[PDB]
Amino acid sequence: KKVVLSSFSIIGDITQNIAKDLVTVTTLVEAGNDSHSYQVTSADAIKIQNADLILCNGLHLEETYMKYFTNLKKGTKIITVTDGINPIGVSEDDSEPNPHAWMSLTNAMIYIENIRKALTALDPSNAKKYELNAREYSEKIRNSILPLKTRIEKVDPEKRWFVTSEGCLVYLAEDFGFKSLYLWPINSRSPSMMRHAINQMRSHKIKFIFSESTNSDQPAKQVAYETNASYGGVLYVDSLSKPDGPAPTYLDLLRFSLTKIVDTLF
Repeated sequence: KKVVLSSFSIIGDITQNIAKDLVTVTTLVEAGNDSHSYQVTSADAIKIQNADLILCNGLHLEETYMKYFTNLKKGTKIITVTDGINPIGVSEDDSEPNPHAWMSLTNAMIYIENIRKALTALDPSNAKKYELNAREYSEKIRNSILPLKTRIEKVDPEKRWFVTSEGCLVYLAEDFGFKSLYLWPINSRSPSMMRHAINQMRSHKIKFIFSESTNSDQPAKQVAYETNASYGGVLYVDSLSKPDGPAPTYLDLLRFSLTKIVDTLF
């Protein structure tokens, strides 16, 4: 049985849905851990050796631990599952890519398709199954998320702002035609951006700001006060929740966070 290692929780869940136990899917950065300076353990090095295929996000999400993906099993490739996705930079201009591409309905289809392509190249005798599984999963995602999008699109163009703590929704904003405001581009803080956000909020009379599940709510709350906006609560973007939590799968993560956003905009 072939082994496929996913760099983190969201990618392993996607892969599990496409492969459905035709391969053994593993995860390096498990739910509740962040990729920025994640400590690759000894046990993780075994996962790395056992991999026949390794699936990364790219967009520099894995930058601090890519160096552990060496001395690999002969023939094991590293696939970046965000191929074909036009990156969004972390600056205002030439800058580092924002990694949060999976927070998008369109992109979910690209992750899935890239992962299907690679599983099929790895294990061609099961091609017909990956193809079926991938279509079903895509439909499944679309069915759960399109109604949320449809409702989001009923907002008038002046009132469409995704304000967060981390710049986690820049791709959703582009996918759905919103603009995104936030405090810092990636978890790991500056006063100028806080100042900028407060100004933009006031000018566009923005009513809500969110924090997220792997960061502090203190800044969002403080900015809510300073703008006379409301704190919108916690979104799930950077990691799947633990199994009792509200976002234990990729589909559930998309659904929970877009649901929370849409219920806040209405």
